[PDB]
Amino acid sequence: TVPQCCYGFCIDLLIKLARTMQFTYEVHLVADGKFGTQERVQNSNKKEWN
Amino acid sequence: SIGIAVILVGTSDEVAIKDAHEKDDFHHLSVVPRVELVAMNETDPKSIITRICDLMSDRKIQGVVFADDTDQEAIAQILDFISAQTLTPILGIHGGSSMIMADKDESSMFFQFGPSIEQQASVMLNIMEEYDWYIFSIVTTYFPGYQDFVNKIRSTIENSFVGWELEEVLLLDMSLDDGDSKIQNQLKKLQSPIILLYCTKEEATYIFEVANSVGLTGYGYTWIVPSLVAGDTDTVPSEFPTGLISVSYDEWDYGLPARVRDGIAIITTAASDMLSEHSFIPEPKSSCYNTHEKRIYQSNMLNRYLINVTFEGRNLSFSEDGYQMHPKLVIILLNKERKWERVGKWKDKSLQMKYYVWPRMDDHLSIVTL
Amino acid sequence: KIVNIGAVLSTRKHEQMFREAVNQANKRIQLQATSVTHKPNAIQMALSVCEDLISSQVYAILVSHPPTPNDHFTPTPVSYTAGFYRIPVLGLTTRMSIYSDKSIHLSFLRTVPPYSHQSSVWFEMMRVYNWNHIILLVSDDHEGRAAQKRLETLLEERESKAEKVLQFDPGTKNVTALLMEARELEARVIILSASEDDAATVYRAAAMLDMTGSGYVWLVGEREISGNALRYAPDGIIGLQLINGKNESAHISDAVGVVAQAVHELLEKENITDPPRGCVGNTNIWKTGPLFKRVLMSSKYADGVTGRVEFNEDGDRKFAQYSIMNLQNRKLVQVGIYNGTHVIPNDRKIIWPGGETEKPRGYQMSTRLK
Ligand SMILES: *[C@@H]1O[C@H](CO)[C@@H](O)[C@H](O)[C@H]1NC(C)=O
Repeated sequence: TVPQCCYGFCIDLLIKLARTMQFTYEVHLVADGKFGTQERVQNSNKKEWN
Repeated sequence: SIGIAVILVGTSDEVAIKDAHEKDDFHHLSVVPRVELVAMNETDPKSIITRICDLMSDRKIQGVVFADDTDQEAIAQILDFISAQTLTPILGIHGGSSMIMADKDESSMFFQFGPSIEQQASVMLNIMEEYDWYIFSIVTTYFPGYQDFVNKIRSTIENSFVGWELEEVLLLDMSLDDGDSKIQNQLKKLQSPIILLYCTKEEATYIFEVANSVGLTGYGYTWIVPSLVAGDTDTVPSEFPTGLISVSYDEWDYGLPARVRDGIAIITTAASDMLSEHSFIPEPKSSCYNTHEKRIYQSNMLNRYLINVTFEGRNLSFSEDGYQMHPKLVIILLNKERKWERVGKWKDKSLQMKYYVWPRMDDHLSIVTL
Repeated sequence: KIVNIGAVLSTRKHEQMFREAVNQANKRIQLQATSVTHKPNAIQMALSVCEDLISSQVYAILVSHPPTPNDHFTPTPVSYTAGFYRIPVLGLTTRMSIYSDKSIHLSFLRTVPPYSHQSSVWFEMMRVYNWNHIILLVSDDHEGRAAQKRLETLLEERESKAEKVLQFDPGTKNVTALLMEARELEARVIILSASEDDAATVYRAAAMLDMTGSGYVWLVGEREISGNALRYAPDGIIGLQLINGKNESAHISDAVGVVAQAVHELLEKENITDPPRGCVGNTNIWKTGPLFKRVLMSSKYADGVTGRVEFNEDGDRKFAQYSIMNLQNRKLVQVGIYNGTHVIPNDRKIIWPGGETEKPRGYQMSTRLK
């Protein structure tokens, strides 16, 4: 991982939420770059999200 | 110079086994194994305990292969009990010792010849897509492995491009008193033409009789059962519906003489490859009594290597659960004169049937198109 | 008719007490007593069970823990040997959770509940002290898995998941990394389930990481209090104690009282056959024992010397009594009583870890998000 810069519609909405709700945040990018679905892994009964 | 014992139960061609024992070429590995053919009745667990105790205390036995001819199920659990308590490796090649158990103990030292429940379910699912039987239902009782069986099909058919349709699953209990009326009432809800069963012989006969009381065992219904339902081909309860389909371990052309040689080869090669590399071999104080302090020398390395062997162009690697992981299976069918007929053979996920269309045993029409 | 019963004990005084109990119960159908001692190995246990089962042809066997601390491996041979012929066995002082599996042990009942059942004491303490954020720290064993599974099933009723579950390998000497992760969480209430030797390793690391000060709450079990755990244990830890789990004499009397109730109701039924006295001879399953266990489990004992005795549909004791203990100034003082369904504290006061006298919030809301 390397540091990068982020901005856009969602970034400045988070800034508005933080100021009103009085919290401090750290942000990072998703590792695999996927939104998320439920799959099965290595022949197991469990089912886990990615 | 490892002592290997051979145990037979009941009547058997011992002379044939002795003649076929000296049919392997093991000159490329320092084994010089010992063979001890002992025979005894099926008296009880205590006789078995005494037999292995006396044999082990007799002359430095390092391994055992166990054969049988009965249909007992708890014998596998008993042999697993001895296997866990004393670190001697034993193998179950035939009879009731080949029946699968609930699970093996963590410290147990036991391996069996035969497929697991998951592999049997995978095999019997292939039979249903050879002939396009996409409508089925599952009925089973309380047995050590019932959940895994239904879980296997539920996992397999949920992610498929084929159109699978499952119509309810039954988990009826046969141990209830006066629950036979409820069992019969709930058996009427079945509508699919294909039924999968997971039981044992006695309750299989009970369920077959109850269903025949309802009558859905006659023309448009087909039943598939695993290997342990039939158990032995020679005896038929005569309440089994005609046309029953069952999977079974290949015994017609896989003679008992080959199994003993295969097990001896596995044990010898495992001991040799473990002896040569590690420069060590376990020869414990061969006494059956007073084994509380016998655990001084760990023998898990032998267990670690017993699951990967090969010889004479064959794969005999076991699994972590203690099953063959690569068996040879056959499919048997019940015809008019009560007997099992060999229909198809299964090997390496590949099915090979002797027919192209299932014989029917009217409102069934032919259709032509272009 | 005359029907005798058997038992497995290891004490001369216990044998005398059993003789007195059977003589007293004779005044309540004539029933005798047959008991033997314990052997230093399991195969001797199995052979002695089968030999003495043949001698007396008993219908049930009573088994208690030996003077051995673990009391885990010792009951196993008796269960298998009895189970093979399908004869009920009553367990008195066993706490391991392996014996609660019906598949492995077909015929086994409990006089006291298993170690894993002491998680409803924990569920009630969370409801009375409005605690909604907890950390579950368990070991990777069959004991830990059942305790985890019970807690998640109980918590799922309110739809309130546990914050996090952390698993450590049994018999480890380094848990610093696991404890570091738990220190960066919202909850401040820690539930621990391990063995006495293993628990002491966790306690030393917790005190080094300053996780035993103010604002922290520890809920442990019976094993985490006994043994050498008290040598390394911060003050304010709340433990549990079974009311009469260490009194084998009390269990013997009431166990006889409930089996004698069943033997009166067993001979008053049709198609009753004596279980075979042929240890060596018979390999068949006695028809009596599937029906016998059904009535025995439902045989609700009206009153006894250790409280009401009942059984769930697992062969386990119901409505047990627990004492909520507390460690202050290196000495444990009892604080409350749980009669199966509710918690009633006494006039004594509770000292929480760190020396404060006030229920803690058990929560620390974080103002930094990811
Ligand atoms: C158990 O505790 C409850 C607390 O509400 C009490 O009502 C009850 O009488 C106690 N005893 C029994 C036998 O339930």
